[PDB]
Amino acid sequence: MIVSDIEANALLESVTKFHCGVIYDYSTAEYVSYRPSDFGAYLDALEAEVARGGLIVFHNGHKYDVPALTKLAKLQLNREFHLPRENCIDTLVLSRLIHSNLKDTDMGLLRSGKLPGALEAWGYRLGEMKGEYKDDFKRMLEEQGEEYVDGMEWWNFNEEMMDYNVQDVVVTKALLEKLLSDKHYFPPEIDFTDVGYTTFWSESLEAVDIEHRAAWLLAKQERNGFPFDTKAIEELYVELAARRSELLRKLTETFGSWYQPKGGTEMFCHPRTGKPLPKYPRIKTPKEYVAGAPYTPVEHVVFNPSSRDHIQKKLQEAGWVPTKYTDKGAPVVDDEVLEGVRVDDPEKQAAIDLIKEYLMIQKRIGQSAEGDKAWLRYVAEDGKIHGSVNPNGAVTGRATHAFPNLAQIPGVRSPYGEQCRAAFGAEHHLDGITGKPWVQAGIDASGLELRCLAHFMARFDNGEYAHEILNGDIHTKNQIAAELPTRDNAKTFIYGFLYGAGDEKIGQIVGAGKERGKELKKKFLENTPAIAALRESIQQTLVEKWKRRWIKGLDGRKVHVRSPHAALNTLLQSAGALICKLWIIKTEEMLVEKGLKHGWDGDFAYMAWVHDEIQVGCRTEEIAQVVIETAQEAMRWVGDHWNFRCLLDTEGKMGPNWAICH
Amino acid sequence: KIIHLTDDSFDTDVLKADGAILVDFWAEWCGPCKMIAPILDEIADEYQGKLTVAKLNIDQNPGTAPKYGIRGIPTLLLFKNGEVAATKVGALSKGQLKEFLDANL
DNA sequence: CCTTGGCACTGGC
DNA sequence: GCCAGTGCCAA
Ligand SMILES: Nc1nc2c(ncn2[C@H]2CC[C@@H](COP(=O)(O)OP(=O)(O)OP(=O)(O)O)O2)c(=O)[nH]1
Ligand SMILES: [Mg+2]
Ligand SMILES: [Mg+2]
Ligand SMILES: [Mg+2]
Repeated sequence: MIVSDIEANALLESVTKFHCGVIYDYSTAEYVSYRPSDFGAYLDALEAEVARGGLIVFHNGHKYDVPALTKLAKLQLNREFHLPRENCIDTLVLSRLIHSNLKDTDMGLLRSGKLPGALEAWGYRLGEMKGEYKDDFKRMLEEQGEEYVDGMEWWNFNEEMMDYNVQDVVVTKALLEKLLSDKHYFPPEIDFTDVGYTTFWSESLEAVDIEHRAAWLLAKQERNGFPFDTKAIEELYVELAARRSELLRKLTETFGSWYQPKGGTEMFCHPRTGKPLPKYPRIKTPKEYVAGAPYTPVEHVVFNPSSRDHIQKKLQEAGWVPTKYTDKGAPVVDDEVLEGVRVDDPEKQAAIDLIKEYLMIQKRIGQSAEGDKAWLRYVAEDGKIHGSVNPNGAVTGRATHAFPNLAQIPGVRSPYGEQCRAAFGAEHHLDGITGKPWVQAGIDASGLELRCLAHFMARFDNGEYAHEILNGDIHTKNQIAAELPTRDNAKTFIYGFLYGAGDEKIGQIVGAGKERGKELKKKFLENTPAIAALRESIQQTLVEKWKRRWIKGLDGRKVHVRSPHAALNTLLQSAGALICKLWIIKTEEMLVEKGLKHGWDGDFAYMAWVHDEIQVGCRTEEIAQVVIETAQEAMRWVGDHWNFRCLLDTEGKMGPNWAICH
Repeated sequence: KIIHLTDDSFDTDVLKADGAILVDFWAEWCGPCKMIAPILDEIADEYQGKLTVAKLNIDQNPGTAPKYGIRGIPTLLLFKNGEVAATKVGALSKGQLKEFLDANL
């Protein structure tokens, strides 16, 4: 076993130079540094470890170091370097599994202060090394009088960078040993720093194997990217902006501008008496003015439909009496209240609809083009959006997606959803050889969490629900039974209910009141009374205070329970997440053993994983048909693997893009 | 004896008046505005003949003030044949207004 | 007591 | 840039 780390001139997307690397070998107990001209020697050392059937440890190596070395080896040395997945270990992946209850800065990409809770120390330091190095580089240059530019600390190699490289491995070594000391994941009988790769995976908890495989697969998915239609979205932006300009024109026509105090520093005091008047706007007594003559500094403010204050001001000035307020001191101004607001003036009443439309218009504009994480700001030169994925970002074992979040794209059945969704598609990728557009294969797990519920309550009802659940579609069967307008509304209803929503909450979901809420709650809870027995057993197991805070996951991991009322959600959402995680891993592995190659220079390419669904680009329709069939086989395999009491299924769709494949 | 202006009456009542008009741009929520109000009520009587005092509430009439770049209230604008002859911001005293008017009249 | 998450937009310091 | 408050978007 060896622990290593590299320093290079840029992020993976544009890295072109290896600066230095460090290797700590457990067999010699020494550190060895490699400078820019020692790249070949560094690479040799890593392969030597692989040749012994050993292990290589990196902190974020799956996403950066490993792929970076492959890219750089070819560019600088004209060498094929490909470390096998089975010989690699990632302390960041391990930390995210073991310390699943805690957040992290995603290697310095996230603001440390905006994150809730505590942060693991060693990992925190590793995530701050780059910014910390930039601080050391900047001051060293300002001491010598030289000027700092853009991000020049990474252009060339220097001994300060080399030092931070050695510190990375010492800290990574420390984090590794801290992780291996967890008896729940690693048996005390075995010294995991003294075993071959095969022993490392076989002796450790199943979760350790699944997390590294998931991270290795998802790193590939990021590198693949999701073919995006820039032109279509740019045209959509022009259409949305035109509608925004018009809505703003009509709205400012109806709701005029006004003045408000701004800039006042001085306290206004009663002239007659003398007591300070804290309610009056702050004044300004000058030195067009006259020394001693007070005045209220004011600003002119134009109506802004994106503000919730201006709308509140204008609507109340028109007669609206707010019913619901926020815990601070502000009336609730959301789409629910706006839809119910009633004034007298017909023009202002009509303006409320323009406001509701404007808010949505802005929502689409911000996500697609103007926001900081907008799609148009994230498209790479290859015409693809390489969204990030934290494989085990959620406490339940689910993944998180960001930069941008490809798991929150507007659904095809929402305003402008078809245009948004159509822009993400395999059709937008033209084959490197033939130039023909690829085909898309979208597969989604059928009624996931409800089947997880069927599994867990099988000890109470003897698999009765598990049999009833596959009597046609569960959501379409519930929709009709509950008298709901859509199947999507049945989904939000059933999960809202299952996870403890109050009567009023269930009413809001279905578009009714607390009365209908109670009816629906007892109607569904009486049909499957084992839900109550399941909830109770969970409580007796977790609460006494806390008898035990975590739940044992399907792969053996500890799944932190945050609150007693969200314990069933922790159990079910974790089961679905781990099932889906093993599912995407098995699917790709089956495809590969069928001769299929993963990559744009191959046969298929993972473009996105959205909880229980995958969108895969396929070179041909024939290949897409197989990806869809293989995904169904992999799901049935997963179910048999963990001896599920409910049959797991998927639904596949072939098409040119996301609007058609989901 | 004050002429209470509106956005729609401003053009004629002020810009076409042919004489001296002192327009007070004010707001009910301003401390200094409430102070200079009673002072104006007297200046209208004393200067009745050589000047006219007018008041425009910026809340009820939001269109006029922006055209004159109002950055503070009360704003005293002395109009002479549709042209701004002198501008003074703040709650001046009876004496300060008296000076200002006589000097610009 | 819906839960897990990302992220846009206003408005204060 | 940071931050608190509010809300919407998806699974
Ligand atoms: N708490 C909660 N979980 C939800 C909600 N919507 C979805 N989930 C969870 C449970 C199902 C899982 C995946 O979402 P899907 O929309 O695929 O749900 P599904 O039940 O598998 O349906 P389908 O057969 O249509 O794919 O995410 C919701 O509104 N609340
Ligand atoms: Mg590193
Ligand atoms: Mg599903
Ligand atoms: Mg889904």
